[PDB]
Amino acid sequence: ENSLSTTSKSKRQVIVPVCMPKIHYSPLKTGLCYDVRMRYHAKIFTSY
Amino acid sequence: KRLNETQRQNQLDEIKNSVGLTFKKKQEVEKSINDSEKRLKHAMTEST
Repeated sequence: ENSLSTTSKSKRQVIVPVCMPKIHYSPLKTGLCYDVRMRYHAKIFTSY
Repeated sequence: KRLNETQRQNQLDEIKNSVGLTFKKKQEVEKSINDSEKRLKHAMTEST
């Protein structure tokens, strides 16, 4: 369609090589603490 | 050990729930048996 139509019939040269993404947040997961042994402590219903 | 632990802890939970349930049902039938006894008193005055 367009005549702007970039004509370059050659192999290009690598300009910026692929690197590991420089992000400090979220390749990790979320920490979660759980234990049935903190359901441990129970009351003694004594009044009635 | 935590398998058996969590089974016993859910068991304990269901137990406490059930004690609530039985005392609840008993506490509600108290007023019923009280009114029933009052109509019985009325019925005995009727007999007399």
